[PDB]
Amino acid sequence: AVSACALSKCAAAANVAAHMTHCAK
Ligand SMILES: [Zn+2]
Repeated sequence: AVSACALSKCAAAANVAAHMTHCAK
């Protein structure tokens, strides 16, 4: 979840899916 993203800010419009697509650690 972009809200709990481990790395810097993801997506350019709260696109969590775009984030989790590559963020899961
Ligand atoms: Zn992320």
